[PDB]
Amino acid sequence: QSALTQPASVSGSPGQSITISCTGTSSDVGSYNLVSWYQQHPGKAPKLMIYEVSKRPSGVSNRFSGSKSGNTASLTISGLQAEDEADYYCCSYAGSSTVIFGGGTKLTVLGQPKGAPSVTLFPPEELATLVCLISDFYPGAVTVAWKADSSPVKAGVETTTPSKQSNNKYAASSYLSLTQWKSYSCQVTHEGSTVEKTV
Amino acid sequence: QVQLVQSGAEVKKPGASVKVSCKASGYTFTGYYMHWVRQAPGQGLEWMGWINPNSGGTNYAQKFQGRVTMTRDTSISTAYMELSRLRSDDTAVYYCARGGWISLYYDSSGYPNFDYWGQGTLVTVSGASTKGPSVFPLTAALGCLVKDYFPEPVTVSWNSGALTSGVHTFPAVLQSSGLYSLSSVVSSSTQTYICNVNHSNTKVDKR
Repeated sequence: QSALTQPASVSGSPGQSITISCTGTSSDVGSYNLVSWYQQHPGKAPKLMIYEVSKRPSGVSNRFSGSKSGNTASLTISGLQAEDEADYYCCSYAGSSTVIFGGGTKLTVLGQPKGAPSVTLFPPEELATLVCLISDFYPGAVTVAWKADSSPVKAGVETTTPSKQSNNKYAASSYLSLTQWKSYSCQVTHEGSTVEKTV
Repeated sequence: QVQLVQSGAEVKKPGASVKVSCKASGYTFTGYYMHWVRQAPGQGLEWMGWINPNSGGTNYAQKFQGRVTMTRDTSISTAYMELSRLRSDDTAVYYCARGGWISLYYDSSGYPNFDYWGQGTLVTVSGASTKGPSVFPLTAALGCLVKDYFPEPVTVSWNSGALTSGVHTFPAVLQSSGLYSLSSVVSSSTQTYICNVNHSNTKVDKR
């Protein structure tokens, strides 16, 4: 019941080829050719795009192919289109008559250059809640890490899903609710790059 | 043509139960495994288990073992999923999906090949009751922080509607308590800024 490991986000320009990885263990992905890929547009049910590692259901565009090497399966999308923008899930037989999904990958087809995130960290009558405000980022995926001084904190954290601003960029917020407050840092990483704010 | 049609959205309190139906048509119901997959808002797909509609045999994911029951009624080609002792994090869209062809001689229950899906059934689990928000103050950056309110939505303005440029009101976060929190943000100045907030019959004003 440990999900398959997928990239949180992947981005590409129209006409390019993109590859989404799905890493499992030798006891599922790598013991079987029972790996499937699903495309999900917001508000709709997932759709089978690839099954048995590399086979295509009829109706599915030939721009979608699949491959597997070791414990890692890969979905490749060629000649990227705007509509290919969606969430993608790998899925494998997990042994013992069970099924396991990957964590999911957001595919973004760039209609604008990747930008920012701008991070505003507020340390705030209430004297405890630390507030990490994230805005104007594209593509719309970020992960948030909190630090007390130079040591991690993962407890008491609530983060929003990214939401779309009018300028087709994204906004999000992460909350750190505390008692201990008497420096702190909010670390947001976007497209492998980390943006850091300290108070 | 294969159709999977699920029951309508459900609203429940913690501790209660929900039972979602999945009516199959366009194929022989007893010939294929039926799977259940759920998806919490903004989160990933999560396999729950399968049922053999021909035999009534089930398996369930470890995580739901003890809480979930999958049943079927072959006379009306309908499968059921009942989740008990609901918690706030059971809030999700629940999907039924047709899996592999049922064979004696091969166990195809674990084939992750879901060719047809139900439209999904939202069930929202919340024990929270109506509560008014608390409002707190946060190139120069400014804003106010509004903690622990319920339910959606709230309308926030600054200087009673006078300011719009550079103004940003963030979407609420849903906490594990069942409560929402957001922030709205917009030195040079010789200025009074008030964020005017409307909800609980709540109207507050804050610099």
